[PDB]
Amino acid sequence: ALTEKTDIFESGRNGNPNKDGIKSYRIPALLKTDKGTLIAGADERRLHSSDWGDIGMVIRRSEDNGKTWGDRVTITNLRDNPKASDPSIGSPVNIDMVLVQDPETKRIFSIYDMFPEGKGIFGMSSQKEEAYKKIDGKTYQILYREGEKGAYTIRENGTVYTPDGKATDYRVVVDPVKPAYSDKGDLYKGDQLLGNIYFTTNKTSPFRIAKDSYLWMSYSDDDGKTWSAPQDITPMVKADWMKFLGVGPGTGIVLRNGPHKGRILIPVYTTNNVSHLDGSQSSRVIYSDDHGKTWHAGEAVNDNRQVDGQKIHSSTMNNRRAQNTESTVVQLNNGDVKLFMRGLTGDLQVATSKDGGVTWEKDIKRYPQVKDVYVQMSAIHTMHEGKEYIILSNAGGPKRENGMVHLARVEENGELTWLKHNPIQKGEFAYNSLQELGNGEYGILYEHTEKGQNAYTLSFRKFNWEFLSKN
Amino acid sequence: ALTEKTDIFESGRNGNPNKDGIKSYRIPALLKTDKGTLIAGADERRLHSSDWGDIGMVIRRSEDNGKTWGDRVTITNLRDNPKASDPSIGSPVNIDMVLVQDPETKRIFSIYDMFPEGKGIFGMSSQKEEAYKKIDGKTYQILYREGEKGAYTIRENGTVYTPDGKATDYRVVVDPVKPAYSDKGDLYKGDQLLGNIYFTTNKTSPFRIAKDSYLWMSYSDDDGKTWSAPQDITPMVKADWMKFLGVGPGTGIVLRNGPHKGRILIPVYTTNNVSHLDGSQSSRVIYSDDHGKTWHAGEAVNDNRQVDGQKIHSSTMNNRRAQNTESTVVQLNNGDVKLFMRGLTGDLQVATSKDGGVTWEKDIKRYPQVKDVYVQMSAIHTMHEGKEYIILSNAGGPKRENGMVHLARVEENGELTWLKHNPIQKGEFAYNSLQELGNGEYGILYEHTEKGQNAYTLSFRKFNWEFLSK
Ligand SMILES: CC(=O)N[C@H]1[C@H]([C@H](O)[C@H](O)CO)O[C@@](O)(C(=O)O)C[C@@H]1O
Ligand SMILES: CC(=O)N[C@H]1[C@H]([C@H](O)[C@H](O)CO)O[C@@](O)(C(=O)O)C[C@@H]1O
Ligand SMILES: [Cl-]
Ligand SMILES: [Cl-]
Repeated sequence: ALTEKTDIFESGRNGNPNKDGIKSYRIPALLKTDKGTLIAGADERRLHSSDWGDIGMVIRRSEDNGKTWGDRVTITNLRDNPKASDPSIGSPVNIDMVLVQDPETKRIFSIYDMFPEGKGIFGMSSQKEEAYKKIDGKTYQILYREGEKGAYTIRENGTVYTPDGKATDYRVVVDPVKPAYSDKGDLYKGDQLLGNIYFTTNKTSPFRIAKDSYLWMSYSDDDGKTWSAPQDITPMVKADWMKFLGVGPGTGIVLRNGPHKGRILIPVYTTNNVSHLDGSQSSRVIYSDDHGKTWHAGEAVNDNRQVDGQKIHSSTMNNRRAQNTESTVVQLNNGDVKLFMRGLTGDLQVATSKDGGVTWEKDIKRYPQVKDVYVQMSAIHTMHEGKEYIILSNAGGPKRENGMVHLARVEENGELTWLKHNPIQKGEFAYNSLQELGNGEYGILYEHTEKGQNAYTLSFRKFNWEFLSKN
Repeated sequence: ALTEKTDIFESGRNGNPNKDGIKSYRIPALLKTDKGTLIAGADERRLHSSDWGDIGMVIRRSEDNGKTWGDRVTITNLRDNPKASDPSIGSPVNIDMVLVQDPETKRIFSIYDMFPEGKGIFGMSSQKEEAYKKIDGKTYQILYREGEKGAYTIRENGTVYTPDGKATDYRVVVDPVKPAYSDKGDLYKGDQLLGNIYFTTNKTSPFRIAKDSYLWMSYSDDDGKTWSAPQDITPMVKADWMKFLGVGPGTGIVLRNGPHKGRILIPVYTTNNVSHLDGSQSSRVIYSDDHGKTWHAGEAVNDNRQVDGQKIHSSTMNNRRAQNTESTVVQLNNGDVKLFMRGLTGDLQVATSKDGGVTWEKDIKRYPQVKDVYVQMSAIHTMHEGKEYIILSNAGGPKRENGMVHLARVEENGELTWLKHNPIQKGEFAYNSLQELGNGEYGILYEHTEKGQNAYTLSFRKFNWEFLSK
């Protein structure tokens, strides 16, 4: 009814790197594909456990439902700045992934954050730098040149254009060829490699992108075996007011019923320039109705939300306790969308959308039955049998420790009743990603440490319904 | 060389309404049309001199170079909330205009601010309310209903649609017909008038627009005698981050030379939600390249500007001294665009655009030869002999007093060499608008009070080259 842990991504120990040179793994995502393959995603955090540095977006695959796992496949790994004074912050950053498969096209998506070199979400410029320019319908990423105010642009074939629209002899690698696409952003003057547009210190080229928060996507048309080059989806979904825009890591969904069936939903969250991480973190979804081709932002749960008798908006709020951050998303059988959101109330908060995640109902339902120590969670829809349920897993607390699996009945109303709450990992426990495996079995990939392991080792267990019923 | 003043818009005296029941006139705009006509526009501030209340946008015409003047024509006057507890704040507000004529189509444009009922720029809601929604390629204005979270929309024919897209029995007057378009925004159910979508207190109807800052445009195709209904240009130019977006009052320009010849430029300024009016006021222009049909926002002077060693952006800045607000715009013969901006440095701040006002060069030039007491100004291009010059008019100081006309020579590289500084009005002097008349003589419509007049009475004077040259 509950297996022993199988370590999928093993961290080093006692502050040293592991055999592969990697100190740390974080941020699990678990996906069961149509071929019944399991894909386990993670941040490969080479130098340290923090939310920056040299981080690879990696997966392993299991073709026997979680028993054995293949070699690490690197989706994206941007090259470090070799001239960086501090290598700990000396790399363009990718962090936090969401996995989802399109049930129709079979195409698998990994959506993840990107930052240029520096400290990620803790190292964003205090003043806005414009990141994109629309020139005659077409949107181009801007480049800033050493000692100049104007916006250069990256146009077709990566040709750098001057602020007043003349081709230069500078080229950006927009179609990277190297393993894990480490050549992405490389800046050339004709045939000479000069540097990289994602480097921000001790640069050997004239050009850098805006110091901002970006959102990238890579896909696989062969069950996770190979991956496309990164697609920059930021300009489709990020408004000019948004400071940070990033994924709520884990596994996204495709809507299975209602008038929006087929819609891909990816949890994200933003901050604003009024209060940033202190009081503006706000959950929402981005979505696609054309099988991952184009993406749109839905509204935030916090948009026109009533809080302490006054209305807030995600773009302007400064309310620590009204924040909702990383979230996990589930569609019910009655068409509704539930968003379970990390937050600061000490218990679970849940928003409901009736239009397929575009807008959210007036009230956030809180559930004191499920604690929330302010850490990521995952939740999936399950049938048993045929009564409707939701499985949710997160830290039991008091801190990031004692991993719990929670079971709720979904009432024919759309309401939820919490029934059973079962420990699944004693000791350290943080992020996790649940999946349905079939025949009453469920998989979980999660963050844990023991015997001096660096934060974190990512381990996998299976369980069945009998595990869930314990009281 | 300098005529005595002709009062064009007369304010009340001693805190009382004038003979028309108007306490105050503010915010001159002066427009010399193709026909020779002078159009003097103003805020007609009925109840008090403050930046809110019951205000009409009004003009008077002169066909004899300012000697005689016709009757006031009211461009727009939104009706007051008849149920407001405090009438001094109980009206939807129009405030601050910019006039300009298209030299090709001859169309005259009045661009001005609009707020729903309340205290204008001084009563803006702390949190964002989204004002517009795009649905299937179309942008619709949003309505909010008491007790509901979702966005109603004003669609085709003014029919109100529910958050989820059904027609209701409600409709808005989107094509107003009453004098001064005082019916604009009226909320009907069937043929029963219920209230107004611009009303924000003691409402008799279920619906209101977002409490935000809007930009409206009305146009004349008959030398300013009659005017179109207001056109809401906000969604074309206002980004989601902007809090306030409003005009820099006076008279805008059409570019006469260079790659962008024919571009209509209108000075505006924004605030942001980080620091609002304390640290974010930022000049820029909006513009039209198709004769005022569609409008675009240029970048702010403050966008990627270096201030005390550090880059700022108009959307994120919190810097009182690096603010720039109302401005006046001039195109030089070499094609450069100069923007003279009201600021907090004591002297004249000037920005330069090399691309027809879309982006601005890295330095703001300060000219200590011209004092700025933090008050609006106007400035125009003029050819004499013909050498290229700029005339700028504002207050000399130390307060809003002693009006000046300034002459600068514009050098081939666009640098300004200030030649002459001649006083034009003793005591009270605030906003003003300059025009070229022809000989050349030069007109100035300005704010000034004497003899217990309420702020302000708006008076007109002519002056010629030899007055400037003193
Ligand atoms: C992009 C990014 O930084 N993601 C990280 C977030 C954010 O820092 C917080 O959500 C900010 O509130 O949280 C973690 O630090 C955490 O709680 O373990 C890890 C995660 O990778
Ligand atoms: C829309 C509006 O309120 N306009 C008004 C401005 C602004 O309040 C300030 O520029 C804000 O900083 O200032 C005046 O009061 C002024 O200085 O005489 C008059 C003007 O009509
Ligand atoms: Cl570089
Ligand atoms: Cl009403």
